[PDB]
Amino acid sequence: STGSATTTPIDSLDDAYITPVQIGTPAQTLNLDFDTGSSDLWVFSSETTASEVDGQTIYTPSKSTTAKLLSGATWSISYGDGSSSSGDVYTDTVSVGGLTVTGQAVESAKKVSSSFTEDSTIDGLLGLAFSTLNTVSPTQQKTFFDNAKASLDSPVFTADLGYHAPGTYNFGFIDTTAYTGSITYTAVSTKQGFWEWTSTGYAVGSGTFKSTSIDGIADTGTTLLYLPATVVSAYWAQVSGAKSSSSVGGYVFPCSATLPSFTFGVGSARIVIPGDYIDFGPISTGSSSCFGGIQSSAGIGINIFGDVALKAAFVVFNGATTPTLGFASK
Ligand SMILES: Cc1cc(C)c(/C=N/NC(=O)[C@@H](N)Cc2c[nH]c3ccccc23)c(C)c1
Repeated sequence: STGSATTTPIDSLDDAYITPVQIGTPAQTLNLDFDTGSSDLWVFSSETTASEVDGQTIYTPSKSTTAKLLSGATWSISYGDGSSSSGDVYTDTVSVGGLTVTGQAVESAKKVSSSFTEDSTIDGLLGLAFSTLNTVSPTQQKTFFDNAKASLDSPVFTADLGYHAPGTYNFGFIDTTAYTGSITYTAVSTKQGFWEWTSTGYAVGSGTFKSTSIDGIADTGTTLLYLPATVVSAYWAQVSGAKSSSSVGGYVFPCSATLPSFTFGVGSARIVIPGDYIDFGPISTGSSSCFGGIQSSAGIGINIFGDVALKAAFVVFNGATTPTLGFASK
């Protein structure tokens, strides 16, 4: 089997991408944020604290003839940004782009943090990291991909995120028309439950490439590119007037700037992020200070190749017995 679904930016800055997912019978379509940095499929629901719902579409398990309470199961997730959500668990039929999993754990939110409440366009998250991170207790549950994997034509999914445009998540096949040149594959460590890999270095604009190992995670659920402070300082030093602002919470730059590109290494290959991808616009409405799309990972504890990096590539998440990651230009 295979599945193919379009993923759409939630706003004009590509702050996140949402993908329609069918849950239950008859189908209830919710727009979920596919998150390769976590392993829970959780949704706004008829159980979510009313004051914490602000415009989201909700899953109502009582209206689904295939929903079953997973008795005694609860879940609770704390994301590294400080966001959180928790609740109880149903199993139900879940389909993405024509690919159907029966008996998928659907984690129904009773509580969500304010960040989720404020994101009216995000109806929940669909985790695509390794199932070892799933938070369901006392019986850990499998991700949608892990449940689908044996049935898929090939045990893979791909992320093809657009810059200021829709893109595609495919399951079970590699669309050879979706990228240019060849796909370069690189090793993955699953020791922390993430799609963790090591970039071979970086360049800023037309500058020379610096060969240096940068360990980090491929995370479709994170907006920006978070890298070591040394690398990030080298990037912003090429933008007149750029500075790190503790009051704003990262690097800002004059909105009048033309940003340089940023290149990252994948083995001997190179992925170029155009300068425009690194512009996140005014820090507040009408400001001439703009927020940067490359930020320091210092204090996060891990480097994060978020959407700013991933949207510059066609990315293969290879879930074979020994997982690997592939990157191609597009
Ligand atoms: C200090 C710091 C700052 C950020 C932005 C992150 C990213 N975290 N990103 C994630 O955890 C995502 N994989 C999922 C996620 C967290 N909060 C969200 C809000 C909306 C949509 C997705 C997420 C971290 C780990 C630490």
